[PDB]
Amino acid sequence: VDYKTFDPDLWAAIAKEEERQEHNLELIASENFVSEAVMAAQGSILTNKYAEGYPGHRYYGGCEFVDIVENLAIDRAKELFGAKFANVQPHSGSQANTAAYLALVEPGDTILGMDLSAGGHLTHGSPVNFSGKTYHFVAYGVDPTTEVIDYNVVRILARKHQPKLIVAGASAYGRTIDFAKFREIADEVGAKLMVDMAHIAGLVAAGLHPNPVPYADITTTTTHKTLRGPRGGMILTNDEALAKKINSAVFPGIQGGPLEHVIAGKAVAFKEALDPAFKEYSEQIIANAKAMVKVFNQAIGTRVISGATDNHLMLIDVRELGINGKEAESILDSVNITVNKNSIPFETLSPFKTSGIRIGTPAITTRGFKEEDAVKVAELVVKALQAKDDNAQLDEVKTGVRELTEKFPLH
Amino acid sequence: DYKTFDPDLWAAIAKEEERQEHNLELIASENFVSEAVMAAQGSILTNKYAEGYPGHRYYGGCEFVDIVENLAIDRAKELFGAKFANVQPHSGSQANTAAYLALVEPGDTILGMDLSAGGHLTHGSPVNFSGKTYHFVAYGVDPTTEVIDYNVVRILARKHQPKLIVAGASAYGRTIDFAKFREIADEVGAKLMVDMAHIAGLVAAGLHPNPVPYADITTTTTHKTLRGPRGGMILTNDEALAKKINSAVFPGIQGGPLEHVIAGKAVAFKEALDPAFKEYSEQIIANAKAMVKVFNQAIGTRVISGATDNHLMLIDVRELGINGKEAESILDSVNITVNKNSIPFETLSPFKTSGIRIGTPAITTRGFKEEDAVKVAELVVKALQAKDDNAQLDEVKTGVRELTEKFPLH
Repeated sequence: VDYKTFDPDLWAAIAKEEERQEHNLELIASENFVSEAVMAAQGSILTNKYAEGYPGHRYYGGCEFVDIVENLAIDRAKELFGAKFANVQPHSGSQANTAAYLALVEPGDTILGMDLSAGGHLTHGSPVNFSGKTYHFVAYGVDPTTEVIDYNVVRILARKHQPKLIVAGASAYGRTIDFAKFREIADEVGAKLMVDMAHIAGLVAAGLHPNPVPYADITTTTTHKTLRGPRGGMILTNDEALAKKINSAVFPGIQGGPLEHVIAGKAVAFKEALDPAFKEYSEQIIANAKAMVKVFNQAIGTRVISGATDNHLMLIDVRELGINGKEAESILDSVNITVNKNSIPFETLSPFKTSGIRIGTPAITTRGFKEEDAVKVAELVVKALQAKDDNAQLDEVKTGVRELTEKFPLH
Repeated sequence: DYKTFDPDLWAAIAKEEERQEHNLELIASENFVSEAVMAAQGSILTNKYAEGYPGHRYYGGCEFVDIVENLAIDRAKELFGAKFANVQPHSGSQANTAAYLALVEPGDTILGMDLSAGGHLTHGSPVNFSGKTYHFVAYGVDPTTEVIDYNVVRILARKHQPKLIVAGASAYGRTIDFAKFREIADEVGAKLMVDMAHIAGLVAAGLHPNPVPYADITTTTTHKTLRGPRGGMILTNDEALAKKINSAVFPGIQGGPLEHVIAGKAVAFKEALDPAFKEYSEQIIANAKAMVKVFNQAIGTRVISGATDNHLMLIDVRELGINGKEAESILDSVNITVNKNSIPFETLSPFKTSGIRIGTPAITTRGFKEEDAVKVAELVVKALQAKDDNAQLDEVKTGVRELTEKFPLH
């Protein structure tokens, strides 16, 4: 705080955000709370070192010890996911995907990925994103009745459109993905396979989701979200030739100097995920999400997309309640519950008129929530959303949220 | 306490802190950030997803993240006099990537500084996204004075008719006149983009011409002479370009920003708005000029262009019978860190080059003054003149311990 008196405005804001995180029920599926060690690594003196290149092949001298750190992150990532090669330098998931495309396809090549309304990410073909501006994207959706992936539809589109690359992985799909089936379809049309496991990387590490590493030519991921690491990206592969193309695509391809203090935080998070406690944490993530799905299925006005969850998240249609995703998002904020609106299958992508919201449990699971507490959260969401013009009932939800946050403190 | 779980990681960081303590860091792109900057990067702000921009976020719960990001934006605008700022780029590379997207189309012709005479990798390297996506032509420095000839820039601009002209360098020790680049850009109908990453700290202190009133878009890193955390930033006075810049960063090429790093940016900008930072930046240039004087008068060292106006210098070492790579190895063995660097009109390959690059921002942050910066230059010459004579190299290794022990860092 000696260094904080110089800048009262900044640290007052950080102090208020810390209190906000304490009194808020975080339900955004991509959020989490990292350990003291992860934060301490990001605030280390490693931010002072320029380390362009790769361990043992740096352009600058004096990298003997940052090489140890980056190699710790690389080797722990290989142990975590069973990969033969790893690149821990991407600044984010978006940069990891950017370099992965460069190692696999050419500009204008055809790529078959998941439809953006059905679960795909903006980096999987959006025209306001680099991906949709650089490559020719075709999309597979989900079944109209069950709202799960139809792998025969994937095979049909792959044959008809002859993609050079098939992308699997999603940011808003709460069901199991059969990566081995994607590898079979790619082998048939002679395509490559890339998997973006950013949202489910923690569940993959705990063995609770099929592992894409043995099937994908290249696997990309974030280090945050379910992995509970610092904010950043990572690229994995088992192909020695692709590993060099990946290494060259990241630097000098699209980035310059890496963030070694973030990479130290990645190494800390990877060792935490190697501990048996992480499997117990990831199992509680799914158990909490399934309990919330039961409440939303039973409630009047909330429709769970596909009607179930196999992982950490769920999509909810609120059109039956006479509101859209933006209004529901605004309502839950007024009772200290944070979600995000999200497109749902078969909508024509209208990022502000969508009918859906997205909910995930990794954050509250880190705070210590169990199934009965997750049930109470889902019941509080329903109560606020059904509270059509009812300040007295919105206030009761605020009391319930306060009871939960004080029962499970953060720090 | 929390270190007990992972003793191997925290032992490696302790050795790196020890290496930084007893090493003389002369790499021109390095610096040492304050305790407040590191504490901001190590804050709980890493837990918040903040896609979008303040007041227009895609998610809820951003009331105080918007305050933090607006602090960085407003302090950057105050620091540099810009009407618009984007503080989300993860690095200088990403800031440059987004700047090209808001200015030109793939395949367009761009005129920038030659990579052998100062230009950065993101200024047209064929192994980089810049050289791969656009058609880059180069301007260099005069063969006699080894500085930029603005008539030659005018000549090459009329010949190629570029859509964009790039100013700024990574290994150029003289003042860059951004007002002359604007005139040349106006004459051929081209836009102007300035990459001030190496000199942004000197620009902030008012010790180098400010490109913001002249460039269509200004890009920079927040580290190096700015002494901020590792990251990037984009500035402009054009509102229409500011919207294209915002769209190019997100959802253009990035996703969620690093708001804990952005907090460190706001911390570093306030430290730069303090009068102590101007006196710091003045000491940078004074220390650099003192070293150049030692190298000019020494046998075996030739300062490129013969002087410096900023934080760095290039040193030709061929007269010693030495490569840049050879000189880098000699100095590394006595705990002095430089990097080999190509000199204007380089004869050999980048695998060996002909010179070394030296900068003072790091030792200046440790508290070195001119008298100490003269001793480091004397120790460099003595090591490079000692032809594998370990009796001399042991003496300079003793000398660098005197300096690092005299100026403690951590």
